[PDB]
Amino acid sequence: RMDCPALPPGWKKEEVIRKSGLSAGKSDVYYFSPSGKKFRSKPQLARYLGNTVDLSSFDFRTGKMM
Amino acid sequence: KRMDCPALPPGWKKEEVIRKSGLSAGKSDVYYFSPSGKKFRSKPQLARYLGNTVDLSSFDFRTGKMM
DNA sequence: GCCTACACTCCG
DNA sequence: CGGAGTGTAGGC
Repeated sequence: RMDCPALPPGWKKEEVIRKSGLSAGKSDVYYFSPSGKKFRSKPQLARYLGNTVDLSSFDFRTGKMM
Repeated sequence: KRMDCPALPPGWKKEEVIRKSGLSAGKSDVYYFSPSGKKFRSKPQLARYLGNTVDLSSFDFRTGKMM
């Protein structure tokens, strides 16, 4: 859970390696709000942040604007 | 629908799926299934699997017909 | 400009 | 972690 400096304050990001199976070696990226709720996708996070914030160019995987 | 593909060996089936949203909403993707149910998504993948048991040179992946 | 082919997301 | 469903680079 590394702080995510691109987002508003309190946010963290984590990456977790897949350990077996066909996709072994790939990873999943998670975000955690201030509240601490977990986010697993761009649409999910963009819904939660709402018309509050525009993440069109937000790269979910890297946590940077692209 | 999984349709028999008569030009492939017995039991092989083809299914066409319409994309429901995004950049290519309305376009389709074509998939093949082996007799056991293994899914294939391209001509070179299907040709690699079958090897010399079929000649796919003239096989139109999209329509499932020899030309 | 359109298509194949395959990588990747997203959510179960 | 799987895999249907979509993104898209590169060939043509």
